[PDB]
Amino acid sequence: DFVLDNEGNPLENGGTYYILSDITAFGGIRAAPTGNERCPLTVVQSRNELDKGIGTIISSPYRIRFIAEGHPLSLKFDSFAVIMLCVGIPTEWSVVEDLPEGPAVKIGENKDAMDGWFRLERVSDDEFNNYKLVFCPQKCGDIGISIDHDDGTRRLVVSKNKPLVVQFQKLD
Amino acid sequence: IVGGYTCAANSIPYQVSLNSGSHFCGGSLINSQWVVSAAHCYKSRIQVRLGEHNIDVLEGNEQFINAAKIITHPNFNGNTLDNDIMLIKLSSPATLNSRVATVSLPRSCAAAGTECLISGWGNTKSSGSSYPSLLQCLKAPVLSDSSCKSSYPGQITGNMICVGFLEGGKDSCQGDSGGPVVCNGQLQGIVSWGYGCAQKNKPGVYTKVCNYVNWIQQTIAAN
Ligand SMILES: [Ca+2]
Repeated sequence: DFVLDNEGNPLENGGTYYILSDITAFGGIRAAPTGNERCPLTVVQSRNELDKGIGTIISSPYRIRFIAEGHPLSLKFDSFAVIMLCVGIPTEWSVVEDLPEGPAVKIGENKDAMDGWFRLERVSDDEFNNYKLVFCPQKCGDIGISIDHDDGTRRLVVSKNKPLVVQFQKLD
Repeated sequence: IVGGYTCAANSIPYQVSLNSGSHFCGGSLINSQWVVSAAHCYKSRIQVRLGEHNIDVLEGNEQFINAAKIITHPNFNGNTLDNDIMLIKLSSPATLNSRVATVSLPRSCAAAGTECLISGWGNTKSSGSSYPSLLQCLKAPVLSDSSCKSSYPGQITGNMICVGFLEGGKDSCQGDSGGPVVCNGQLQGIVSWGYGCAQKNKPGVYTKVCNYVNWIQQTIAAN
């Protein structure tokens, strides 16, 4: 079936949605600098119950009009303000294979860019429109959270142990 | 469709619309009761609208009919996108007339450079999204395999053709899948995929119907 935004409406293939989390404790997805990066290159998760993070432009090579779960997806942050040292960095979500905390989700140009597609999958015990992203390199692996130890940042990563239940909200 | 132009009224009579809450794909009527389209458009409940021009207004020439059978090709691969083709059986044969005709199945495969007509109510903007009321038309030639493969290395199967411009500008998009690519009064392609739309060095990838005449013709005869 088609993936529903929080307003029970399906996600438009190529639209822009906020990727909120189920637990109100945290917030939305956004790029932030981490470890040794002068540019905000780590797709992170806010901890503020009020920051809806950055807008993502979900999309599939498949020309259908809405996003159906099980279809290959390509996630991309909408243009967001950065420093002069970063204006021009690519915005597409990627997965750099082999990093301490496991395959991390990073934006910008990254050498060890693993080939594959994202895919959404419903989880919710038939209540809200709760989904989870998975990565299937070209079987699949969920996308959970690996807390930055020496910092605290909720870095996005593929973790079997735990996935990341998220819910979208149209931008406009 | 992006870069095309608004089709005239009932210019393409055989074109349909897969509706399930709202337009999400298209198709093409081949005989009074069946509808061929992209297999990735499969959905449990489908309403095949016909005789449509402006899909937002009831012009009183359309026929809304539910699908009864929706058979996706046996060897269709959701992963590799190969064999993106399905047949939909109208639960009541349409009334073939002026505003509702049927496109002919291909007698042979389309040669490179053969010009074609693509239509759909899919997105009109390269960046952003503008969904039309009226059906859109596009004139694009069927690119050579030697060329197609180059643009999508490792992804082109024996069943996919490329049709468009390596220069960008005119292409199909979200909301056109399942639709026709009609060449010389013969159905020679079904919208299936691409990377973005009208992007440079990325033409659209279309299912090669000509590799399905025997399947189609058997399935309909069998069901
Ligand atoms: Ca109409």
